[PDB]
Amino acid sequence: GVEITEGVTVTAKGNTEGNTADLAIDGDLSTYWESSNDYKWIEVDLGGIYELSKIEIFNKDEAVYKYNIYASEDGENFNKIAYKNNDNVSDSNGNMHTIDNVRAGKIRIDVVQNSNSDRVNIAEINVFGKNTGESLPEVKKIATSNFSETPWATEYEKFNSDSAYANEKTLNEIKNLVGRVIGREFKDKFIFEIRDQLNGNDVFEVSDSGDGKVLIKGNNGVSLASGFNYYLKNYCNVSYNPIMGSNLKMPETMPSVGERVVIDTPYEHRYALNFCTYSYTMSFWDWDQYEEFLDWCAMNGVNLVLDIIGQEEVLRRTLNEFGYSDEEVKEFISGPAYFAWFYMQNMTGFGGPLPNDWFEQRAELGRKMHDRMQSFGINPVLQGYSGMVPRDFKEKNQEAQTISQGGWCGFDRPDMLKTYVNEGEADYFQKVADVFYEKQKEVFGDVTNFYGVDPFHEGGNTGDLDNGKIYEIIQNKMIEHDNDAVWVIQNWQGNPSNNKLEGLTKKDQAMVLDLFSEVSPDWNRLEERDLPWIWNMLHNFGGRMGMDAAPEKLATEIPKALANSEHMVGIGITPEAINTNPLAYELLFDMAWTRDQINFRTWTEDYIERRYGKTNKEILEAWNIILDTAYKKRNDYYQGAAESIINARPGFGIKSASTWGHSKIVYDKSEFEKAIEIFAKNYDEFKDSDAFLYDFADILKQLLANSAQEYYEVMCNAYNNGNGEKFKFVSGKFLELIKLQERVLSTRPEFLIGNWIEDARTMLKDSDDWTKDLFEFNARALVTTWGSRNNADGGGLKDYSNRQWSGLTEDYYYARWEKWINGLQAELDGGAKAPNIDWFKMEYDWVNKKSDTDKLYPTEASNENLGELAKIAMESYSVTNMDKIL
Ligand SMILES: CC(=O)N[C@@H]1[C@@H](O)[C@H](O)[C@@H](CO)O[C@H]1O
Ligand SMILES: [Ca+2]
Repeated sequence: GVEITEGVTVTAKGNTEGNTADLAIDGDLSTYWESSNDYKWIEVDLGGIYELSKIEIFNKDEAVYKYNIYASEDGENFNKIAYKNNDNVSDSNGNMHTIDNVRAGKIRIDVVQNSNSDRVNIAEINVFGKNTGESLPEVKKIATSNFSETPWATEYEKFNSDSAYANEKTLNEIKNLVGRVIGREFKDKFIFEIRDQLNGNDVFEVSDSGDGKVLIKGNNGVSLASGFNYYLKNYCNVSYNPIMGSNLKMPETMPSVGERVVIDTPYEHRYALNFCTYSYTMSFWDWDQYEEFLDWCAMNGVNLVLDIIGQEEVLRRTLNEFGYSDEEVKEFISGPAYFAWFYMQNMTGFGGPLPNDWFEQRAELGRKMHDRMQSFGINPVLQGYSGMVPRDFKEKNQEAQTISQGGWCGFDRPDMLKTYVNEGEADYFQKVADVFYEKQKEVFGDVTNFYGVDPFHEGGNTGDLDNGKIYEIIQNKMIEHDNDAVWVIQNWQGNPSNNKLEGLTKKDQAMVLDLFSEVSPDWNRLEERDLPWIWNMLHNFGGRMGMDAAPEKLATEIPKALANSEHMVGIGITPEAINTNPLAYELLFDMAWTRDQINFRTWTEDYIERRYGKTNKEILEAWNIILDTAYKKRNDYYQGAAESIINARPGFGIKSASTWGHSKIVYDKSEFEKAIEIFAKNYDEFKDSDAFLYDFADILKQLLANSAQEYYEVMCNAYNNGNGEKFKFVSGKFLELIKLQERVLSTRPEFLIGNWIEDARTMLKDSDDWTKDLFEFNARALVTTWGSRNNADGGGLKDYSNRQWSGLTEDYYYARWEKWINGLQAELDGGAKAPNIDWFKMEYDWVNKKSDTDKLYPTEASNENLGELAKIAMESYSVTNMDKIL
């Protein structure tokens, strides 16, 4: 007491008809707010700041509800003050929660679960407390600096206008890179020099200084870093991969180069990054992780990188000019785990709203990246504009002409402005495009000539418009704001069509990324139309894990394409995530520095020695087995690594964990298991190499994925035959297999769900609890249900980004299999026929849990012995001994 019965108002961001937000606070138990969408929270203003003692919640029925309650005394920070997570039914008495005299002017109530419906509701909410006499402040409006006003602009222009300064900056940065990669104590062992290009091509040199130091020349920062990398790999037996295992143990004495080497590349561009990489991998990266990535990029010859960092600020400034408040902009933009599909015009809103602090922090991060990219000579690919607008754009701008784009995986696509209109009509494409390109300038300045945009990506609608004309006008608009503009276009599943592409009047100022060149190349159509294009290895889909690579194709098809083309302007990587199969990515970028086919087998032999720091005949034998099995050339169509049955929704006839995935293992499982045996035999000798431990975990989890598929078959067979005792035994072994898998996965920091989640929760500084919880939602949802019900199920996205991760395996994958198996067992045992399980309901329950109230996942890997774990797998849990195991 006392109850707050005067002056209290409420908002919501969605409701079903009739069931408006104000109905949560009208004193009437028979009327309710109800949610219409993925915003399932209301915000209550109390008409002043009160020290709260009690909050009372009534629901419309007797379902089981779960919810989190947040309070704010400053109007900005919403911190968690109470929650319901127990399985108690709601009833006519309501739920009463004690707060401990927390000051609050506003309250948020996020109802994350209703056992009866996808929709949530609040019939009534009563707030009790003592008036402080005070009122909330305003919220000051979102304010960001203009680039030209920042120290970043001064530095960018100085580098541009002063050669001596630029060279000193670059050379010093490359020295800083050496210190970060191998240690500060190695900086003075290298001398770096700028030189010119070799016959119009990027080039490096490595040689002896004459006094025991290493002289490295390069035409720019990336050539220099590539020379450093060449030295480490070829002379020091050192291998740098900050994401997927390194060997950084330097020799006692700096090895001599001997004969000087001069190495060039025939490719103008070496490209990195899918839009998807920004979501499946990079969602919650800090500057430390970005810096590491750029160092790896430069060392691997990368000079062209997709860049969407801080684009939310560009969009904010743009839409502010066409009748959108900052709050409406926040509702349009997705959450931090979904920018890939927001910028590809596939989805809106889901995962948001982003916090007010987001905009300045990301614009700063983007500026910081561009400074480092300038130093190295890496070209970012910024954004183009093709007509993307919110669905309410016409409501706010009545003369605008738009085309509804329909749905993508159950998400509402944003609208698209008609690229051209009739005489007499207002041309808002021209209006918004002009503003977009000018706002992008204001935020980041003139940092690139490369701009990426992709209308009609995985659907949409061209309406009444001419396809060729659409692409003509988009390109023309782009060139208008930058005369040297190059429109970077994705080639995905035969789109854009030839005659979209024939619409480009300036062929030399487009560049097409052939997205999937190592499995489904589609550059012939581009070469035929004199379109500059890049050969890309996609390789990774959704961050899904498993032993999978196409080394032979990379070693052969790339120089073959160069020899058989005139418009191949680069090679690159387009992975949906960067988390898997390091061999593939290293070989890909090595292929930039040759015009000839190489031997993928002897390449691998050299690769593993520098990756582990040592090699022997047996380790070589194990890797040849991998080359003969999991990494063997194939000629079919497939999307990513063969999926683990452990990660699939339980069921009969399972052929995949994800809708567009596959579970078929196209190589002999028992042959592959020999690699694990050899690794186990050599464990104690190689255990001081982290990259060896990484690879051992990779192949062993693959062994267990492979054998689980066989055990799953047997157990389904035992069901179908009515054999209760056999099903119990085989399903028991199947569950024990998953438990062993969890132990294997626990050995790697990169396989911990706790790191993914903690990164999300800590990615900004001075976040409130609201933002941390919402970002955790983004992290949990992306790797499981992806979206809500209509996206996971009807939309086909369920388990699209499934991960063979610790914590996730035990609490999510294992839990699903356990439930289904008890159900079948209960039936076999003279039971209750087994229920249909509403899988999404169970999955989302896990999605919505919070690290500070439910269960905190560890950020620390285990000490388990992979050699000993391999032994158990071979003995108990393998295809090889499966007949003796049963
Ligand atoms: C759900 C998902 O990630 N879909 C991606 C899509 O966003 C991307 O444009 C494309 C090409 O890389 O491939 C799909 O697999
Ligand atoms: Ca009511």
